[PDB]
Amino acid sequence: EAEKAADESERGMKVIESRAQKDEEKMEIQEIQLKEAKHIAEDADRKYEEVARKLVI
Amino acid sequence: RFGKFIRIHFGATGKLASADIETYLLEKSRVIFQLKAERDYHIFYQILSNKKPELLDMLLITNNPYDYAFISQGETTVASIDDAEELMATDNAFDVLGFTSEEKNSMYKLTGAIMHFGNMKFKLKQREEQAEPDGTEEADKSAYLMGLNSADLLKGLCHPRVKVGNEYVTKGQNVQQVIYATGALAKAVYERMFNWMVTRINATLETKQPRQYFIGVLDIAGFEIFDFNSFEQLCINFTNEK
Amino acid sequence: TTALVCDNGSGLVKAGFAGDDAPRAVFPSIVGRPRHQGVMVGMGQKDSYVGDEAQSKRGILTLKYPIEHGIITNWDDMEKIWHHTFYNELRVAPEEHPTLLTEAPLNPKANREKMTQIMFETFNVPAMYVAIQAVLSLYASGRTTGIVLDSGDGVTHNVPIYEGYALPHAIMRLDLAGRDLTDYLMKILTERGYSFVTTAEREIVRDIKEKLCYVALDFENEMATAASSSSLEKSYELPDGQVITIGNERFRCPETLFQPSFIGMESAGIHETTYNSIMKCDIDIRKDLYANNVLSGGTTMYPGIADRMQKEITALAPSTMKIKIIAPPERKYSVWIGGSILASLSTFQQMWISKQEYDEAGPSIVHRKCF
Amino acid sequence: TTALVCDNGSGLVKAGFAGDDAPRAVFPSIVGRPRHQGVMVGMGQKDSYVGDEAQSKRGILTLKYPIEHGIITNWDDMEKIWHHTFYNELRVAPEEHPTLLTEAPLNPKANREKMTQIMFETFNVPAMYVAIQAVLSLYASGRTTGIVLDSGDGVTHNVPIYEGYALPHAIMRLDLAGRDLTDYLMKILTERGYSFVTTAEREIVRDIKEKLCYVALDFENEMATAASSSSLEKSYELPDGQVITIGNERFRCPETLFQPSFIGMESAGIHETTYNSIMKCDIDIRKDLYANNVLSGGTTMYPGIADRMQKEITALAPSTMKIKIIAPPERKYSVWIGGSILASLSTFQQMWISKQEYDEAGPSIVHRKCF
Ligand SMILES: Nc1ncnc2c1ncn2[C@@H]1O[C@H](COP(=O)(O)OP(=O)(O)O)[C@@H](O)[C@H]1O
Ligand SMILES: Nc1ncnc2c1ncn2[C@@H]1O[C@H](COP(=O)(O)OP(=O)(O)O)[C@@H](O)[C@H]1O
Ligand SMILES: [Mg+2]
Ligand SMILES: [Mg+2]
Repeated sequence: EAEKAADESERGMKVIESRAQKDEEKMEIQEIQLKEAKHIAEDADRKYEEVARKLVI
Repeated sequence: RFGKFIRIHFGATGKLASADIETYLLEKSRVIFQLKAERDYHIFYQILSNKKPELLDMLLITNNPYDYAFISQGETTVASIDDAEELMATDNAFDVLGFTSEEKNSMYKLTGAIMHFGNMKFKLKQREEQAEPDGTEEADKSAYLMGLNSADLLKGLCHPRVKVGNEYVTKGQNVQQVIYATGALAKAVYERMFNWMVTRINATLETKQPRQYFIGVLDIAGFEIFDFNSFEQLCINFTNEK
Repeated sequence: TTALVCDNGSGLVKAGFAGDDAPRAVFPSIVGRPRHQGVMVGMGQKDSYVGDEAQSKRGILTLKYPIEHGIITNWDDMEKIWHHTFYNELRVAPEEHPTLLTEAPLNPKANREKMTQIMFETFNVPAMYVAIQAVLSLYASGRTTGIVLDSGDGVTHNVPIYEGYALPHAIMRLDLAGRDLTDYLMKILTERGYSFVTTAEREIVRDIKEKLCYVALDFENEMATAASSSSLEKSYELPDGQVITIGNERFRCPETLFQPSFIGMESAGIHETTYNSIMKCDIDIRKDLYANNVLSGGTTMYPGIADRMQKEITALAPSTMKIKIIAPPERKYSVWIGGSILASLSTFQQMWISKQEYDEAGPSIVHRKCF
Repeated sequence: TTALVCDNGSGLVKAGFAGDDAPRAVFPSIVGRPRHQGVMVGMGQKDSYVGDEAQSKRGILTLKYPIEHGIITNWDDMEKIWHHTFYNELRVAPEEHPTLLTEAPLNPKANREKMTQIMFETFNVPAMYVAIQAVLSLYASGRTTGIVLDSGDGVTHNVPIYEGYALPHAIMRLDLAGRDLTDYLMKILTERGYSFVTTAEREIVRDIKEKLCYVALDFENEMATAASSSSLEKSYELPDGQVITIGNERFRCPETLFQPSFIGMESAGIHETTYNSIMKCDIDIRKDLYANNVLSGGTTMYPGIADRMQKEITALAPSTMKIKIIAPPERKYSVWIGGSILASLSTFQQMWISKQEYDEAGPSIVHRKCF
């Protein structure tokens, strides 16, 4: 049973590390799209601030 | 590059007895780092000669010099000397020498193993600064050639064992350190091969005559000057100045 | 000539020549005396067993540690330790070898003064220097910034270094260490039925701690698991038999580091002292200190301590920072490796305290710019 | 040959060869000194970090501006700034390159004399010249009349020019500038619970001031809106996390320009000084001066400053006068563009101060009619 548990541990660590690298790629791409989303949000924010100042003046 | 040195021995009655040969100051930096407009040692280019097909297929050598990383950095080829008949002449000289062809084949296979050390690749791990390999086919073929185990060699490269007091412990290595170790091993094995070859040549040349006072003959590289001087030229200049 | 690097440490003396990749001699810093009478005539037992020899005769000796928390308390035992290290372990004459010594931060000045006086007078070492453990640990870790947590058997401290510049006002020292963990393991083993009192059994308890203890990522969840499941129980073989099985006591001993309230200490856990030290420093270097957290010392060798401390710091720190903890496999010997690197440097050769300087300025020369 | 156009200013040194469209090297004018001791040996830290390098080491350095208000108070630091500019940012030897310099109106003569002496003696430039920071801005705007408001980081001044003839008796200088605004923001951010004291985090406060502050068209209306609603609040991310939100303080910082009484100064606001300088001139050129207001300098880059200043000056000015304010996007670098244009002129080649002329006439040549 020690050897059986060792084999269980080996394919378990294989599958969890595969899922882990998948998760790393996923978190990286969503962090990137977080950067673009924040950039677009702030862009729209100050663009509308400027146009509203122009409207009031 | 290397500082060839031959000692010519004489008999007791002032008659020629024997010759002793030694080598000094062989440069290892040429093996790994080459200038943009300069080549490496003629060995690797000579092995890539196509007139001997058996060596290439038995060693599983890629016939394209461009693919190999250690060679393609420098200038690929020049019309210095036609490599083919030079390689055949060296092979004939080895064949007519004292040792058999199995040693020659070991020499070629060891050189091929040195060639495949540049294909090793390493990448970072999951959540650690440790480095792990990604590809293993080149590692597998190199281990097969050296008669080692690929898993053991990879474990040794990634996790070098060191002795502390009375107990062994394992050390961690990142990508930069493992690349430096890979280069150092390739340089060291080449140095050992060259020294062993020189010892074999000296033994074969050796006669049974007694060695009284000798006459030394020394050959050394000159005080080379370039417009792009570097460390290799610095060592040569310092030796010439001494 | 060549330089000599000696690390007195606490509970383990490790020494070797500079330019080596690992200390040659590692042995406990124990001086033992026979407590019985002795009836055989002719053998002529010596009156003091020092070093690793006292481990062999552990059952007939009273093992005394010359140092409690960094500070040397029994000086004569320390001359014995140093003499043993210099003669029976390295087999070298210190008359022609400069000696580098390692010493913890925030310690009495009389300690360093007496150390240098002993080195210069008793052993007549040509030159010597005293350095801080954290700087050596950062040397051996291949880093120039980052906050390092050095936790040995004597004392645990953090020293933040940025770009080779230390932050003395942000240095925090905590006296909780491995010895207190061993004492708490004794105090917590007696509730199961095993009593260890003699100083000889201190070593057995320490060996059990080294071999079986581990840090749990979650405390309440692990206690709940161990209250029902019995998969956490492991057996240990005493040097005479009667195997003992310990359950939740294996992951409760190292929890004192993160829960110092167990042994009555008022201070906070190491995970909190590290964060407080980081927030002590300037605002412009906190990100680099967060991203270069360095671990060293024997006590930081528990399985799973890195994950627990990373989780705790991530909970404490703002959510927009990447918390990275560096735990090389050779944590225990990191300080000595740093010492070898430091002594092998060429520009360090003019920073030694030579014999002439010590003679001219007295023992007070240690606290000059040659700190 | 080519001419170098150096613009020291205050808090930002910008330079480049004449004839270029934009300055080549722009970096803050600060000198940093390490305030700690340094424990790691062999690194060999330099004793002074200068230029853009000091911005990356804010956490272990103390930053001192060599120029307080236009004038130079620390000449060694200014020499270091000039040497860095000539030898690292531009990588050109000043031995064969004339230099064009700028400074504010109404400055001590000793400053100009010492600048000239240092530049001929230390660097040995073939020739050099000093120009007013406002006339160059007037060149860069493609104009020949009108007043120019050069609100930098050190000093704010107005220079009325009509048809290329300057009016010295109508020049008004005010010491309120960007540095005072940054200090006021530091002071008023304490009421929200954020404390900034170290000179390193003054740069952080300057970053908030640049990124978020804006000038309000009406003060009372914006005050009422901020007190009632919360739509004007924005959050800024500090270098170590703990995002902070600033509300009413967003537009209170730049209002000091129009309300100098906030920082205790008795002098009138920017608009009032501009109007007073307009009416200080003659009566036949007031219309052209009204119709050609020119803005320059970094401090004049706040969003909505042009509209507020136009409204204020229109309220002050008679109704039957057309009021226009010229606010090009490149206000910050306008002075250097004008300097490059002036140095590229062919007729200006005879206005240089030759080294032989300086040697024959002494340092007082610059104040002489050979300006
Ligand atoms: N694998 C391990 N697991 C848990 N604790 C350990 C381990 N190895 C060593 N220790 C503890 O570390 C201590 C040794 O610390 P050490 O590095 O000698 O401190 P110092 O450097 O101050 O002498 C021992 O007392 C032991 O209890
Ligand atoms: N858009 C902006 N918003 C707020 N402050 C600004 C802006 N642009 C520049 N500044 C301020 O102006 C100062 C720099 O002005 P500058 O014209 O470079 O002065 P000098 O010419 O004397 O160096 C900086 O301290 C900065 O805080
Ligand atoms: Mg230690
Ligand atoms: Mg300016």
